[PDB]
Amino acid sequence: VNSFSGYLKLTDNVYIKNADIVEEAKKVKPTVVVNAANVYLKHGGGVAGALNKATNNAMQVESDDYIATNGPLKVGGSCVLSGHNLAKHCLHVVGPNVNKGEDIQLLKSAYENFNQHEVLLAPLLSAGIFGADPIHSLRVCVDTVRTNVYLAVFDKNLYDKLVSSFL
Ligand SMILES: OC[C@H](Nc1ncnc2[nH]ccc12)[C@@H]1CCc2ccccc21
Repeated sequence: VNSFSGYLKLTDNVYIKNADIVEEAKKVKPTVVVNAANVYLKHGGGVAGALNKATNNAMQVESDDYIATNGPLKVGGSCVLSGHNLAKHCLHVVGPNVNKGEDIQLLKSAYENFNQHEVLLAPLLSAGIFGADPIHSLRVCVDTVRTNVYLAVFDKNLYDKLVSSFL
């Protein structure tokens, strides 16, 4: 039993809600919140900008030190950093940005990172300003993640579309 509230069960291990991941994190303080990151951990907009702003830019400061030491992530890759005031940990996961010309097959690789964590609060990877088909992202999530994932989808209209079209 966990403290996630009001989620619609989709499969054995995947749950979904129409919510801002930042607000879900502020309320639940999960062990792991997933950021929809880019390879440079430059948290400008979307999920990343919203999470970072909620940390008063501490996420960005920590991320800049990470990159200075380790260099960029891979598309499809991840790193674990602090969750600051939002969660114990933040799993920064890089889904392909098809507006940047990146390979959609890497979306499965991106979701595989979730399997290293028993429970996660996560956004829909590669959706939104990352440009991919959100129905596709949800399908890849369900078919790839085996651990318990609570998906927060900000946009009400797309949430309604995601639920109504889910197979
Ligand atoms: O609603 C669309 C959804 N954005 C969010 N989902 C949940 N909490 C959120 N809080 C702020 C935004 C946001 C998709 C998922 C990945 C991504 C990256 C950039 C923009 C949009 C998106």
